[PDB]
Amino acid sequence: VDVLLGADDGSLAFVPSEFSVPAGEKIVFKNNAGFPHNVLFDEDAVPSGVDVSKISMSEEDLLNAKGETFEVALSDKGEYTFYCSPHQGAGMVGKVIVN
Ligand SMILES: [Cu+2]
Repeated sequence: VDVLLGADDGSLAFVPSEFSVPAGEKIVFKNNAGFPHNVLFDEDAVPSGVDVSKISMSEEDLLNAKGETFEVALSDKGEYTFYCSPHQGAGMVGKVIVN
């Protein structure tokens, strides 16, 4: 399933902000507008047993063009918070429920 980075109107949002997927489904984050963006998972807001390092971009890796993607597939059930490193403090945060 596709998650946009930036809304069409320039808002600093993941689109959608909240959604659910079955365990293992691919999640494709797709750069849209309002650059730069990236995608990390918060070590303090993922299921016990999850290693964020292997599902997170480097903070130093920034997406600056429309249509670039970052794909992950989450094996473990429960709630994950993802965020954009440059825009963390502007509210560009989202939640995925893996079921
Ligand atoms: Cu961003």
